[PDB]
Amino acid sequence: KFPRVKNWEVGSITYDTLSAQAQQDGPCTPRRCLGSLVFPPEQLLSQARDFINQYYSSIKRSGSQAHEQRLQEVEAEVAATGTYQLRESELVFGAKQAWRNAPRCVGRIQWGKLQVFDARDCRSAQEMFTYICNHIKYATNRGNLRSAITVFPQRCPGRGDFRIWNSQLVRYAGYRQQDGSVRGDPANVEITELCIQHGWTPGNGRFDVLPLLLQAPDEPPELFLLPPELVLEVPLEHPTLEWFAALGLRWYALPAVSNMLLEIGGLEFPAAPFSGWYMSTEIGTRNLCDPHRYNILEDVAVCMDLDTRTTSSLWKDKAAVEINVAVLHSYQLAKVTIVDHHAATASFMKHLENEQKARGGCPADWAWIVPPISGSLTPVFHQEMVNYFLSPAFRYQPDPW
Amino acid sequence: FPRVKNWEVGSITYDTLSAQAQQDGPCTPRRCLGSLVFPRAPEQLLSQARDFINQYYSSIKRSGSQAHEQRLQEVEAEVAATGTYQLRESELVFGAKQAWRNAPRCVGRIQWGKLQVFDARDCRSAQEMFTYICNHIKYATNRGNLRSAITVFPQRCPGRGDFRIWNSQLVRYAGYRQQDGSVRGDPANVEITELCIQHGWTPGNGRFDVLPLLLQAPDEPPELFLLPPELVLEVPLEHPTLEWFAALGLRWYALPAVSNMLLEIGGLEFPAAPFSGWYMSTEIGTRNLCDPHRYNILEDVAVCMDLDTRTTSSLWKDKAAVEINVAVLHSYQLAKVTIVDHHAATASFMKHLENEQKARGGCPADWAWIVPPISGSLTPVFHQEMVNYFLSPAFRYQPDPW
Ligand code: HEM
Ligand code: HEM
Ligand SMILES: Cc1cc(N)nc(CCc2cc(CCN)cc(F)c2F)c1
Ligand SMILES: Cc1cc(N)nc(CCc2cc(CCN)cc(F)c2F)c1
Ligand SMILES: C[C@H](O)[C@H](O)[C@H]1CNc2nc(N)[nH]c(=O)c2N1
Ligand SMILES: C[C@H](O)[C@H](O)[C@H]1CNc2nc(N)[nH]c(=O)c2N1
Ligand SMILES: [Cl-]
Ligand SMILES: [Cl-]
Ligand SMILES: [Gd]
Ligand SMILES: [Gd]
Ligand SMILES: [Zn+2]
Repeated sequence: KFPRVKNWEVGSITYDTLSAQAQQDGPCTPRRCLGSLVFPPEQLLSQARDFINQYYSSIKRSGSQAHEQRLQEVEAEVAATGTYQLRESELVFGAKQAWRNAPRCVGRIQWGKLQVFDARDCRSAQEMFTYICNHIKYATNRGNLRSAITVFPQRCPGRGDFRIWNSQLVRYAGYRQQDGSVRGDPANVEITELCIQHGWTPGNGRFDVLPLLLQAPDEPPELFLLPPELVLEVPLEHPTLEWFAALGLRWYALPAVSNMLLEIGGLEFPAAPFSGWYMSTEIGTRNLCDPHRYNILEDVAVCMDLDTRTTSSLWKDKAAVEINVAVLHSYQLAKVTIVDHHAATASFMKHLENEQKARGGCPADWAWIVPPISGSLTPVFHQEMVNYFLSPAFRYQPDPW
Repeated sequence: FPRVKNWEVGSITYDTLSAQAQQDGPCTPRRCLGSLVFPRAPEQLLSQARDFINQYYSSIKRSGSQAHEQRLQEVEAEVAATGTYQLRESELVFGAKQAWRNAPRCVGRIQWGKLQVFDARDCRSAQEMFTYICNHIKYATNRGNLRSAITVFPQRCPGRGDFRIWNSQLVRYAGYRQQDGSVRGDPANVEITELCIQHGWTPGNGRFDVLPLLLQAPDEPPELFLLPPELVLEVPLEHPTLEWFAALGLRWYALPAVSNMLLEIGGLEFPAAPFSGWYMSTEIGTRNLCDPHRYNILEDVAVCMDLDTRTTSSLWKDKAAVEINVAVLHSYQLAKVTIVDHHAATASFMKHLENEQKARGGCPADWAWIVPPISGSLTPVFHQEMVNYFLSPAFRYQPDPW
């Protein structure tokens, strides 16, 4: 009843004992597997107990002293208020642990080096904006990116909620026309039309950095223009394909997810923007080449004079590899931290070994860990993985409308 | 009723067919084991049989008809009398085709209805088994115009051993454990190679030595059978523009013919039912040739291409891999051997999914096996969510009979 997990490259076997702790249930049954699907009062005490018990085992402080103490304060805090506040070190530990537990994240070898800004004493979107702006400039750090999460006030009943309406802190606009097709990023068409609805002058171009829509409790969202010198971007060029620069492609330096809901010890923070640095395939494969994204694949292939007339020339494969090469090269020349999918997945294999010794396994979503190009050329492809929900966690949440 | 989105188009369907998944796999609400390579009594034989006959009679527009209950009645009487029952031939052809239709890890299922079923259930020995097999290889190879085929050897039955083909495929390359602990040839085939040797095969010492067949008649030791070289159509590998690539000496064979899986139809088990189609180029170019635990040529090709193999950010692995795949497609087209690239194959599979959504209300699909091992998000199946489940009839894995 402890899943046997095999690696088919080496032949090594481990058992995932950690899967036994799975709190929230995922989408699969003995009947059918939905692993490939993207989006599958005082029990607050039970989650808060366990998280505090985690915290203290993590500091070699199980069964002693402040463990028992802090158990009481949360007991009394919830008893009196129907909720509780996290000790600063726990909000930090919960942030680091939710990252550690993100099955779909391949960069979790870095989970232990995360900078937590505590924005829990926030009030008004004007405040978030400078909280977000500090994060952005801290995380960006002139291109030497540093993992950062800003945690805005936890949710409480009767009162509203802090939300960033954008999926990320940096998003490119997407506009329809007298023919429907999108100039710019089609993934952001909707938040782009929202930003315009809330009175933003639309740009003309394919890489217009959207403005932020920030939402203090029970107040309508407020447009915020991001300081352009705060938004570090990388114009894309290719080392040997001199014409690639002429395609005018750019991406931003900072992958900063601003629509997910941090959950620690039963507390839900609907606004907790976390950021790290990009793996190159995210930009060069998914963002630029997905058919419903910038969809530049055939354009690059035209410019490389590839045989787009037959699938078997592998023109798609060839052009995609060069786009990724241009992403990597451009980011490295701009001295912006980026990691290629080979380095990233090799570090994740190291992570799995760490976690096997540390916690006896690791929740990992195979479909999202394996890169979107050259999958079987990365060692994670040949690694069986167990996917399950551990707490604390980053969770998906409804669009705040 | 699982809702299933296509992220490239925005499509949404609900897989009503998953509710019919009888046998059960490895996942729970607690944890997903989707990525596991090997997930997994007269009355129960009766209900599998009953369901399959229901299926067969559905397919012939005769559900609930006279002949339907007669067959139901017949099967129960025969399970009562013999403990088992015999498929009619039209049922066997249907069950072989459904088994393919139901195989969740087959991206080539658009072709599931075009399948040549050879009825070898009268097979009597290993020697007759070999002859049926040679004719399978001959028919399917078809001088490089490959045709999908399956040969069904006698079903498992009380009193007698199983027919087994010990080889995992009809065409395998020898893998010799070396002097210095390495492998010469295909490392995936060390075990079967060792077995062949033990059973009297005089080994070679090349990298592409075609294996003899170990063929097991019931209650018999396996028997060694060499394949006539002229029956085994191979493809020397060259690259359309890298001319040094032909000097690698690389080959692959034309016919992918899986021979160690069990065919299950209405509760009956055929532990020997080899089946064959044609390759997708990634199976050869990416997996067979570049897997570190296989031929592992990626670095030697990238070195020959003068790629910068000292840094991973140069994407030398991706680049060498793509030209190995190019080489495979070119070489098979040049040799006039049927081959489908992963873009064509995944696009035809998208049509399979649509046909299957109209026909049955969904399609069992193992996303991690359907999505090709290079250029995954470049193919449409990447952005298609899928519901993986087990339908019968089915091809199942089975333990190696040694
Ligand atoms: C520092 C380097 C990091 C790298 C290279 C990295 C890489 C990735 C990649 C490639 C994904 C794929 C999921 C997708 O494409 O949507 C992912 C998912 C994810 N990562 Fe990481 N990440 C990093 C840092 C972080 C940090 C700091 C956090 C949180 C504290 C985090 C939390 C997550 C979460 C929640 C997901 C799932 C998001 C989703 O499924 O949409 N990551 N990561
Ligand atoms: C005609 C062209 C065909 C194509 C292009 C094709 C393609 C594929 C591919 C690429 C895989 C994954 C293989 C792997 O990585 O292990 C696969 C799996 C499979 N195919 Fe098909 N196939 C074809 C014909 C057939 C036929 C005729 C049958 C049976 C009647 C069949 C049954 C299966 C089964 C059972 C699997 C899963 C077994 C396994 O791969 O572990 N296929 N197919
Ligand atoms: C911190 C971080 C670093 C990184 N390198 N990458 C990510 C994932 C970014 C992301 C992308 C998409 C696009 C569709 N997958 C959806 C998300 F929800 C999401 F968080 C997050
Ligand atoms: C009929 C058929 C056609 C085709 N084009 N391909 C196959 C798959 C061959 C195969 C390969 C491997 C290697 C590891 N995946 C394991 C299997 F179980 C298997 F059946 C079968
Ligand atoms: C349907 C399929 O599961 C979906 O497209 C997933 C697959 N794997 C992924 N992996 C990453 N990293 N990002 C994604 O958006 C997806 N999409
Ligand atoms: C461990 C992992 O499941 C394993 O490497 C799988 C992944 N997906 C695959 N998909 C296909 N088509 N063929 C394979 O051999 C594999 N191998
Ligand atoms: Cl992104
Ligand atoms: Cl193969
Ligand atoms: Gd030109
Ligand atoms: Gd040349
Ligand atoms: Zn599952």
